[PDB]
Amino acid sequence: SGFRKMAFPSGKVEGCMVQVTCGTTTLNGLWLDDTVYCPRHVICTAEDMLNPNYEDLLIRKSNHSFLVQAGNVQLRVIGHSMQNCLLRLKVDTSNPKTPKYKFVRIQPGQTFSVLACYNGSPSGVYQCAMRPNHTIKGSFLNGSCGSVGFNIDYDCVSFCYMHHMELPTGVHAGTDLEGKFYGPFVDIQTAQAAGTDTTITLNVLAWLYAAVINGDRWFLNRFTTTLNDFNLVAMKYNYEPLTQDHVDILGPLSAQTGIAVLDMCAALKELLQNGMNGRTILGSTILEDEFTPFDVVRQCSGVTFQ
Amino acid sequence: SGFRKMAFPSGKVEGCMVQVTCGTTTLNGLWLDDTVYCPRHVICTAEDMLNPNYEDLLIRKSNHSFLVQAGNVQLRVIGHSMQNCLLRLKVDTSNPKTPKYKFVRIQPGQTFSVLACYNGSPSGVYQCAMRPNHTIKGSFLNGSCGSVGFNIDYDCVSFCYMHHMELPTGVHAGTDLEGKFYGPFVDIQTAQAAGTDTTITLNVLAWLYAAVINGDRWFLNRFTTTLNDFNLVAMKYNYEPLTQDHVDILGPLSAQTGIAVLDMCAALKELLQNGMNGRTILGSTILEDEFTPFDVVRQCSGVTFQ
Ligand SMILES: O=C[C@H](Cc1cnc[nH]1)NC[C@@H]1C[C@H]2CCCC[C@@H]2CN1C(=O)c1ccc(Br)cc1
Ligand SMILES: O=C[C@H](Cc1cnc[nH]1)NC[C@@H]1C[C@H]2CCCC[C@@H]2CN1C(=O)c1ccc(Br)cc1
Repeated sequence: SGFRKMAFPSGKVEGCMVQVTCGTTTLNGLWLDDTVYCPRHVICTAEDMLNPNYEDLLIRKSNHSFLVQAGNVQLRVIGHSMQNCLLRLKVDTSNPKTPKYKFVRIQPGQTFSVLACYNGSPSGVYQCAMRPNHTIKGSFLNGSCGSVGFNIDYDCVSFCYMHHMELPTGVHAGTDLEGKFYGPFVDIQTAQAAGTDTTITLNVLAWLYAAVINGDRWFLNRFTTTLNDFNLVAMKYNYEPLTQDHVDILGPLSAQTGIAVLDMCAALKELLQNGMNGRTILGSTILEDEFTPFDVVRQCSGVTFQ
Repeated sequence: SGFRKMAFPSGKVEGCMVQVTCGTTTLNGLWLDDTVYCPRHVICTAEDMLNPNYEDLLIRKSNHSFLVQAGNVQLRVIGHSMQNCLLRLKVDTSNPKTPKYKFVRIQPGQTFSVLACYNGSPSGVYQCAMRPNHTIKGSFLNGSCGSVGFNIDYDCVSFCYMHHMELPTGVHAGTDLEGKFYGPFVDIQTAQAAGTDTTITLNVLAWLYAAVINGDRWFLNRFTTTLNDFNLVAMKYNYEPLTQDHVDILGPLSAQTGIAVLDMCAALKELLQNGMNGRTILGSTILEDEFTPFDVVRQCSGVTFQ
């Protein structure tokens, strides 16, 4: 019992973290097999990053330019290409740690685990969600670039994020491990803003189900809604419309509580229109959206305590 | 920027996690050197556990009774003994992933990372606090026994907790790695309650400092307080007495933000009295007491925004 945002255990990813230096700039890299990936902006000076031409800047650098450290040990760089925003550095040694893995591009509303690093040295692990505006509300300082986000299924790590930058709001942006940004964001030090964000409805519902399972039933009503009419309402309040797939993903929490998905939708519609005063849910005034249907199912499982 | 619950990288601990079976019971063990530690209650049948004498239960058993596995591999047990709550099973192999480690008894108010496992397999890591009433608000399911709690400094893992049971209220109880329970609990399947909990005042103040460091200030005021008039308010809201030793500890954060400890108490005293007016601090609507000063310093920048 008990509800906690959890991170996947970070050990398999820790064995791939390395340090990468080009000039006076150091940041982290991900060493899989005989390749190290890092953000390409590592090759930029303060003047370059304003308006960089990365093919131009890359053609200047040589394998030497890059110092790659795995602990104390030095790693000869024997090659360099560039994929989108990322550098692919071939190195003289193949990482004996490297885990069964894959690169997956995460979807808005999904969660993952971030291993915050500094100077190739892991500092901590935290939970996260990809926002619908394609940023994350992470925790990162200068030096964090190249830190990665991931999920583990079985023994296989699905890498989904590499950190590149902080926006002026104080949120974070980066890429998938094929270097293609989440969002409109570019790797240039220039005013860029987070777009208007949306609440993740799927996760708010899962939370309402957690709340019911977690000893609470005050929000619930007998009012009837269609998916359509719920969705019109969700949007005027900046909630994600609920898709058909979302209805399905909530199926198990519906069976467990016997509150039909649409009825929980009618619950949430009442909360958006009327507010929730002076009432709390799971001890929170506001609605939580970064806890997933999956998280709620796992933690509750498996008996009906009642 | 940002602020998050944030656990230590779990890798060093993941390489010590094993499975211990006695009869039809499976739980987790901690493998250091030649030694595996798990909860002693692994011996117990259903009848035994209501009113169990553990010295007798153990005297009947042999090294053969206990199956320990590390991954696929079997580890032969060649010794066994009871230290307090936990068994020490000696095995014919020395864990080559053994990290520099030590064993510490954690003090109410401090935090640690929990590496939740099932069948010797790590599934999640999250941060917890030892509550003043000596019970942790964790997230554990059946099978999670033997999962441990820990902090890391440099190389060294300080293990502070091993999980034994969930109380009726849904909170969790366990021991240290000497096997002495935290709190008044015993290892028998009977309902046990904890004492009345208290909010950790030192931690709330560190968390308020964290908010300010991240640029959030609405709750500050020009007021100040005496320490004593502040403590007079703590007691009303069931917060813990603040002491001068506790005040000293906030000295670094006070300097960084330029907000005197006694002024932050005024801020808090106002919050407790007037509430929040549907506002949030670091995205929470409730005053957060499971971040230590150390937790704040480690994760926040050493310079303030503005
Ligand atoms: O790890 C790097 C950080 C990550 C971070 C910091 N806080 C949260 N996350 N990001 C580096 C930033 C942004 C990046 C944007 C694209 C072009 C290159 C810049 C480069 N950065 C520097 O601040 C920057 C780098 C070098 C000089 Br000399 C002057 C300025
Ligand atoms: O992993 C173990 C769990 C941990 C947990 C479960 N939910 C959250 N955390 N705790 C084991 C419990 C409590 C323990 C108390 C001391 C004596 C032995 C019991 C044994 N347990 C069983 O429920 C129990 C086990 C076997 C039989 Br057959 C009947 C009852």
